[PDB]
Amino acid sequence: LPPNAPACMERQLEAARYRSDGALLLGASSLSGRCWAGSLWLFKDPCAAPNEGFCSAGVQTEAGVADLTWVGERGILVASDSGAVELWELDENETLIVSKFCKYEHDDIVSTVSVLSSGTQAVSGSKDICIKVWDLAQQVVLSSYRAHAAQVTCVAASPHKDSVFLSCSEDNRILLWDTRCPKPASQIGCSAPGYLPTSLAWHPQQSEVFVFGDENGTVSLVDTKSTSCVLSSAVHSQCVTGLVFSPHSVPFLASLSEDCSLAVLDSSLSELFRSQAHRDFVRDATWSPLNHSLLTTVGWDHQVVHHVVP
Amino acid sequence: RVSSGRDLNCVPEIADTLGAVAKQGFDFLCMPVFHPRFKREFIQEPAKNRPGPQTRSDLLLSGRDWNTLIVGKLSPWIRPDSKVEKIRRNSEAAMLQELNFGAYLGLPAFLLPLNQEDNTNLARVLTNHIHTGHHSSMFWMRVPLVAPEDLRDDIIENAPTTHTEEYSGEEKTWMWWHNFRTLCDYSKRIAVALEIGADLPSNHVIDRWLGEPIKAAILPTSIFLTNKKGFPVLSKMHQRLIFRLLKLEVQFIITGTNHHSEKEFCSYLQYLEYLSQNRPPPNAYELFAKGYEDYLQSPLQPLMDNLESQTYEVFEKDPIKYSQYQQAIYKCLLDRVPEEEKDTNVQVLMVLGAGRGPLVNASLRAAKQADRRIKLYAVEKNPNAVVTLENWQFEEWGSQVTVVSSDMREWVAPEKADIIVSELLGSFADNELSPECLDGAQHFLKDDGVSIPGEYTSFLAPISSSKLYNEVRACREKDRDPEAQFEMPYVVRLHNFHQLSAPQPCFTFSHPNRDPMIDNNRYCTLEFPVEVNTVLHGFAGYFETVLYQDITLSIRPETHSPGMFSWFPILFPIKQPITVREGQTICVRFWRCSNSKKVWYEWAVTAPVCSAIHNPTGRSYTIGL
Ligand SMILES: CSC[C@H]1O[C@@H](n2cnc3c(N)ncnc32)[C@H](O)[C@@H]1O
Repeated sequence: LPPNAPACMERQLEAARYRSDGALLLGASSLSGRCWAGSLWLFKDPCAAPNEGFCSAGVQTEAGVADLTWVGERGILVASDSGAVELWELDENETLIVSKFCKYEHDDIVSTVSVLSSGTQAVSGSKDICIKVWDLAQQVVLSSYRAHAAQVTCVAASPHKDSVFLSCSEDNRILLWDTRCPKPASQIGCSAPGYLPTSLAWHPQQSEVFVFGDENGTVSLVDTKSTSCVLSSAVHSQCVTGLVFSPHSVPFLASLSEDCSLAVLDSSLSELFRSQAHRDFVRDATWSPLNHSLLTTVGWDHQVVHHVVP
Repeated sequence: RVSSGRDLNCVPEIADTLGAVAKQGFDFLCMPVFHPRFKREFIQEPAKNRPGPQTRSDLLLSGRDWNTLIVGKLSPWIRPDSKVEKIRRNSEAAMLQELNFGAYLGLPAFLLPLNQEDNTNLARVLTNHIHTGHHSSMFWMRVPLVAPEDLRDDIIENAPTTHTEEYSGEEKTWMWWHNFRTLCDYSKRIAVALEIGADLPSNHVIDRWLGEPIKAAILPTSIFLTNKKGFPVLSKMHQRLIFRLLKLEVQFIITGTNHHSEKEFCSYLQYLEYLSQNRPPPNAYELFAKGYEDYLQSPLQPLMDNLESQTYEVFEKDPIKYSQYQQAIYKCLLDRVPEEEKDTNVQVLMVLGAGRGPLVNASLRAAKQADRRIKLYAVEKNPNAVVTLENWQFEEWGSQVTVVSSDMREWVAPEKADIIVSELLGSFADNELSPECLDGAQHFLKDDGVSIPGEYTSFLAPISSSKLYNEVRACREKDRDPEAQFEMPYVVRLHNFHQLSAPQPCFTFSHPNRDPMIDNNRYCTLEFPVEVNTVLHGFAGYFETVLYQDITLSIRPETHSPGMFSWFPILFPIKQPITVREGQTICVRFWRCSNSKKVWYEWAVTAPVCSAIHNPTGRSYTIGL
């Protein structure tokens, strides 16, 4: 129990993020019981997760944590059920986590967050159907967009452009964004309309390609230029919740689903590895910066599983 | 005072959360029964075997609080109508589960969403829950005035917002509700929680929700403008709606994060109570009919039935009516007695159906007003009231008044009459059979004799109120036709309803009736221009009468005698509601039918579609002779 560090961790582990240095950032919520809330935890020893005692630093959040992202090496950006986006700044000794700002701009639960290339700006997605752009420096919303006709599922920033990001909603719309354009959104999709978009992942190197997962467990590889879906395989027996590329030169895709299953796939989306390790919903996946063959998973089973990938 | 509630999709500590909203002045809390993000698996291992608890304990609140202070909410992930089988299957079980828990807690109402056009399976699943035990708990359907797709910013290059004219399209949100409600066979438990956005539609689209059962109105924090002093305020036109909504007496629900962060959430609520008290006050009528709104009653039949004392009491409680009567008789006397003949000439005035003599006192005041001489017979068949008359006559009226305990149709009068005065009218004028009563007594009026009232005329207008339609439907009684309710008129202060067209006259009657062959049987064909898409649920009835020359009484809203609560309107229900489209004409046919024994109305709709002829042969409803 570091100073302020909570004694126990909420059972529902929503986010698992590896810093450059190889540290483990965990976000967890309480989705059942008297208290519905969430906490932030740092594990400078990844293997000691999820043990609250053997944690580097720990903090409690007013409410639950729907999504989470690293800001540089010291900032954590928080998507709250409160409809608030919060910035939590690390201690200099990195022993405690403190709220830089908590802003109640979203009218409903904040479902998704990504950080723009700068790291001076970020994008929020909510069940209020709105997408907002933030100044992390100025702690304000520059622009708010109401492009969607349903709750916004996932938002993901372009790797190397500060004006570009993807958004997907239950309105069966995947939007490519450029704040540069007077009409910033552009509806992008496969030949035929299909199952709702659930998960978005930009390619590391190939800045003009991304993958989306559907609620039917099908992952589809999209090229913006051709505006047509290049490749699609049915990886999961349930919704595709998360898609994560390896740090590898030719990256690997980690596929997490509500089928409580993980798959890892090549470029051609063929299936090298599958892990029935989790006995509940697989929520996140991070590749170790240190060992690129190591991939770490979190579940609502409170299981933090480290996979060695061929 | 305004009944107001807080909607939240985030409740960390239910104890503290409810406390806050109380301190902020909210009468109730709309909140999730299961964690909004806590998706559940029912069919596929291993996630189906997830260890409980599945949500927070009922012990966390008093049953009283559960029963009064909490409105449940379906989880947003639950999507019963999904195209994906596995999602529909889990959504089905989840909806049941969540719905059953609200029941377990004894929640007074549970919020469900109509955010799309196909909520067929959602209707089907709720319907089951409703037909699983008999409970009063209400279901509020969250339906936006404006669909979210027609509210989106025009910020997609390739998918621009359609600005072309869209009359029916701009009403797609009502059809969502109409269809859902219709699938659920118009259950009393399913009502509307109307959601309001920054951009209101056309009065047109707002006009669709007039007769609909709106228990709540949901106002997002977003739609609130900022006054100079930073206070939350609303558009004048947003306000017109709130005033409109206050007349319908709906509860108000505030959703979304407090954007007026300086001032507390009592800031928003302050505004509403501000507008509430700042409404224009209730006229006598509004005050008179305070409990009676959309409250169905059977029409009185003071011919075949003998009216109770308190019935006459409330007949007499309307001074304007009798001031009108005094004036008509006042005027008539002067027209029949020249000032030279004042003392030599005394008129014979017969009150027919005198009840407790309010028309006798009026006749007396009219004579003292006209300084003319009058002889009075009070003819009354109700012998209970005849008691009241004779006590009045003996103690007060003296031998000037001759009380006659008889039916006016039977009574052999000593001498013929200069004027006959009557109160034999109902909400449809002729429904108490004034024509037949006055036709029977007609013979003992002088050839130059006057009848006050001289003439009366029924009017009908088509109406839409799903509320009242269901009220009639619920009036089914054992050991009679199961649809008898629909084949009879009801006197009611119509309130949650829509007049689909201008009132047109139906039946007219003149007294005396000079016709060589007198027939009070009537067939009328009527055609109602309708300029809105709507659903016809029945026909509202009103009347106008001419006491004497310009002196008149009307419950017709256009010409309604002001401050006169003596009659509420009549309603002719129809069994099956009829969709009417803008431009279409509603054609209705009304028949007044007669026996030796009884009189009745039969009615039919011929356009835009034919209906069954209602009350054939007075099977369901008749008026006694
Ligand atoms: C004051 S409401 C009408 C009154 O007229 C009386 N009435 C109705 N029809 C007749 C009739 N045919 N003969 C005598 N009185 C009547 C009723 O009993 C009632 O008090």
